[PDB]
Amino acid sequence: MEKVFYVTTPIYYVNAEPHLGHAYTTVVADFLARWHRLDGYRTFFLTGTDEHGETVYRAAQAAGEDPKAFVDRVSGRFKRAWDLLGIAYDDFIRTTEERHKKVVQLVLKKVYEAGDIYYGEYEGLYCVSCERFYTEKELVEGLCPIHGRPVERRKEGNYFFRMEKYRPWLQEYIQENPDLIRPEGYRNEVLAMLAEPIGDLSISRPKSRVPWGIPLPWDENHVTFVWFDALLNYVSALDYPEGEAYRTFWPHAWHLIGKDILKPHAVFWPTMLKAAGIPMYRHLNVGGFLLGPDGRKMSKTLGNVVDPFALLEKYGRDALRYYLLREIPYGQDTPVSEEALRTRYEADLADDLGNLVQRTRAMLFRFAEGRIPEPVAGEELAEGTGLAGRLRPLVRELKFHVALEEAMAYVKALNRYINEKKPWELFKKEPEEARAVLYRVVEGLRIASILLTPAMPDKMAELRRALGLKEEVRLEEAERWGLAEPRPIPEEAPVLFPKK
Ligand SMILES: [Zn+2]
Repeated sequence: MEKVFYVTTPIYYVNAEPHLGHAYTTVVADFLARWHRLDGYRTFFLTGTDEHGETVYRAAQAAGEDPKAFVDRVSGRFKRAWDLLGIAYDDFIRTTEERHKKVVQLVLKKVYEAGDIYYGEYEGLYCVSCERFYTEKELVEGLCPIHGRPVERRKEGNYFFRMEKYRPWLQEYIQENPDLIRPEGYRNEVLAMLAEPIGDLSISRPKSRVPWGIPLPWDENHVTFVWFDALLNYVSALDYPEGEAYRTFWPHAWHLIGKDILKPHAVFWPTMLKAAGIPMYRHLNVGGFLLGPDGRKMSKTLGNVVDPFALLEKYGRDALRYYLLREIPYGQDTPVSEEALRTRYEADLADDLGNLVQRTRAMLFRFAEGRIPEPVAGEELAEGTGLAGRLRPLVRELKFHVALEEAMAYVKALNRYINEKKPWELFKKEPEEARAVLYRVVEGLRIASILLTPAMPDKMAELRRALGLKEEVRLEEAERWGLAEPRPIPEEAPVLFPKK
């Protein structure tokens, strides 16, 4: 009950084709959630889709579909992606949901009534012929993209949130809570962002331009624009006001994001929470870019894209997940490639794990009648029971790669052990000792398989089935020696990680 874990991924643009970036962030959240459930934490893992706005509406019109029907359909790509990646989220929040819309308006009203929202007029570029505003980006050589004529500077009104007002509080809060933003380098970048005025935040757009969105409670002619809509998913899914989920999980909120949305999460979101009278989140965990094989930012035209679904299809979900968690120090820009995945797949998995299980099964049939032998003390291998205590802080400090490295180091120790003891040689004069060695290798594997479960839950369950071990496990089970019972192993079993 005291052990509570709450983790969120950003909600993604609903019509985006899911790619490596979405996959990575969601996979890391999944690992964290599965790890905490395994360690007895009452946990809630949230993910979702950002469904309102001008862009999606443009998309729906182009598709000749009703906005609601369009997002109902395209939000399915993310749900399928998560199915493919084996993501066990507890809830999938869609901003079109009434439960979300109610919270957005409720918080808008609170912040408005607290005196933090005003109607301001900030000149913009306007084309009289189109009778519409245009951002600098949409102009063609500073001219209307339609009429090829100049545009005039007109003032447009929008509602703004007094964000600058909360800058001093945010600076102080970060100073007093140094582990709030992690990795540390991102904390420093945020403090640098806060070194100067941050201005106020545009939070709405007239409905005449953006009809697809949540109207402002005090002005139906304006719709909530991005920030107060999307960001609130983190509390709306918890039935925020007085829902039990909110009272229970919000005090432990961990948000995982890509560094691409650092400012909205480290600057905007905190001031919004402060103004709304909502407690600050516990941690903002910032991931880096997954660069292409060439060390450059991933992009279709550079031709350096790595497709997680194609990789997943070829090597399987578990191998991909393991690769992403092991190879990348969370927060640090890192190049990825099929070649690096393949390397990890053939050595760490097929060899250190697969071959060892294959060898162990063959040896159990030859020297132990096809059953796990009678339990015996672990001796040098008993140390494996202390690994969970070492990985707990590594995992919670976002050092997934180090945690996986230590779990795999033990697996390598199991290999070295069996290769040094040579049960097959010991069997002649000392059959009992040969059986003792094999027991230590199977019990060691049971332990390692538990530690690795959050990364490869399916393959680790498969590994346990291959050795006749109980499939369903708990992290604490990896902390005691001698749990593998002397039972029959399946007479046949597939190679855990077949050649590709
Ligand atoms: Zn025009």
